[PDB]
Amino acid sequence: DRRALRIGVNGLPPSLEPINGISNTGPRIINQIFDALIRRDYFADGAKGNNIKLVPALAESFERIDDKSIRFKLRQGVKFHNGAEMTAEDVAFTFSSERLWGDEAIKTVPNGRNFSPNWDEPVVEDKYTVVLRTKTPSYLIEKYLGSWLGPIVPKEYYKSLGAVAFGNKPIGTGPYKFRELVANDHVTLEANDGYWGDKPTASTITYQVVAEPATRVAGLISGEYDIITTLTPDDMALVDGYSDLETRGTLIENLHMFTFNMNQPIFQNKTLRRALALAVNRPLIVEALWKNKASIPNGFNFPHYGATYDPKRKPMEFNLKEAKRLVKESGYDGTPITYHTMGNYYANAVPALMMMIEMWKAAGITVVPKIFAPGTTPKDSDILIRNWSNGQWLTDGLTTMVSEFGPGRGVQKRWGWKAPAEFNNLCDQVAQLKDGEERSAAFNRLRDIFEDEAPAVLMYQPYDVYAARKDVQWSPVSFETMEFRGNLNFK
Ligand SMILES: O=P(O)(O[C@@H]1[C@@H](O)[C@H](O)[C@@H](CO)O[C@H]1O)O[C@@H]1[C@@H](O)[C@H](O)[C@@H](CO)O[C@@H]1O
Ligand code: NA
Ligand code: NA
Repeated sequence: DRRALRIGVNGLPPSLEPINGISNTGPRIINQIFDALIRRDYFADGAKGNNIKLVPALAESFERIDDKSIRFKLRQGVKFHNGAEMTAEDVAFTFSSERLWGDEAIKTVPNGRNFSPNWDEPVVEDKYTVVLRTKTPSYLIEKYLGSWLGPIVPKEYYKSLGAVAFGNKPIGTGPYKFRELVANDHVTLEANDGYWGDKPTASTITYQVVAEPATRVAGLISGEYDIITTLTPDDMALVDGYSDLETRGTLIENLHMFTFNMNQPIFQNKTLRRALALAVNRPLIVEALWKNKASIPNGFNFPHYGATYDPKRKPMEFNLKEAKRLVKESGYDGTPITYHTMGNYYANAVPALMMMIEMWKAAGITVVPKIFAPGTTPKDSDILIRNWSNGQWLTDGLTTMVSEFGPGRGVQKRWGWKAPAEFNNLCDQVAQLKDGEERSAAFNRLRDIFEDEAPAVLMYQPYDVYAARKDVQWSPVSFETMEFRGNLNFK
């Protein structure tokens, strides 16, 4: 009797294992299959889906012991989708050296250590009591455990499969259970009638890949999808022209960017990276494609960071003439530089690129698009410029300047950014320092090096736009996920 929900999506994640699926496409699926110890109550106090309040979820109760540990008292009688009782053994395994942050774990869960704080091994005190802690002071543990790092996995089942096989047949405690997946096509979930919280309101949820937004909007209009993702503010005119459809959007805690393969000779030094950055007139892109709804950050700095947000920081300058000078100095010889984009996987990716191509022409640089189809992974050696995004997944400046751009992490190790020694020393400091002036001072210097080095160019915080049938009552949240608990009803 419950209605079946059909969501037209931009893509599917590479895995449904909670960490390996961290992407713009994963959380919207992963958040239904799993629960964390702590959950973000996005709509608390009438908030329009952007409240940061963290509430009990698989942890019935929790108390901070000191500056580096929290005791969690677990909800009793919670079952995983395979009938198994969720216990402290499962929570300890989820945040253990074996599964997440140990040397052997990061070979199969590659960002398990990169994204984690300085964990120490969890302590199981009893069946429903577990202490989670860091070796060094950290007032961010609650924030990590309520983020996309937090989903609790079943110990026996996950171990008997391994992270990647688990990622294709996930088992969690969440309100929807995995039914099936067809690679690069769809994922279907079904109501978990054993759920401990709000009873699921959809019989099934199907995430159907419709890579082209043009076809996705047409599918919504023709009655094929109840909700569609990854639209732009300019899609309002077509969608809202229909009385039974509407767009629903919000500013999300994500950053659209372009970055470089710094192993490539032309981008080994900061000179052309900075030239590409200074040639971009971001207010003009935000006015032309985002209806002035996207936000331009003032450095690698967001109000979401709270105590480590710097409101007085000046934004990076649009400086066409200086970009011209930097191009000439760099030795650039007019060779075409490619910019790889998987179509409009990122909302406004292709129109923003075309506007930046004209801005780059004005600076004396030839950039050409290299639009690749879904399921056609280009090799790193073929990449010069590429687009990317970073979810700003903690209310703290550590994510993602440190979690992505820090020492030993992907931008330096895979994409070859030669960060100054000073940057890597300060990344290590902000992880071990408690909230304060020294931590803020270190983030100020890290942001100055980041702006000077330009390993990536921050475009804007997107205004994420969805569209839906007016009979589907659901509000977007300020993050790259979809929340349906207490937020999905039909009629
Ligand atoms: O959707 P994305 O912008 O990037 C995804 C990537 O995560 C995924 O593995 C890949 C193949 O499926 O497709 C995209 O490049 O996700 C980023 C993620 O890469 C990053 O780790 C995270 C935190 O910075 O932010 C996401 O927004
Ligand atoms: Na060249
Ligand atoms: Na949402």
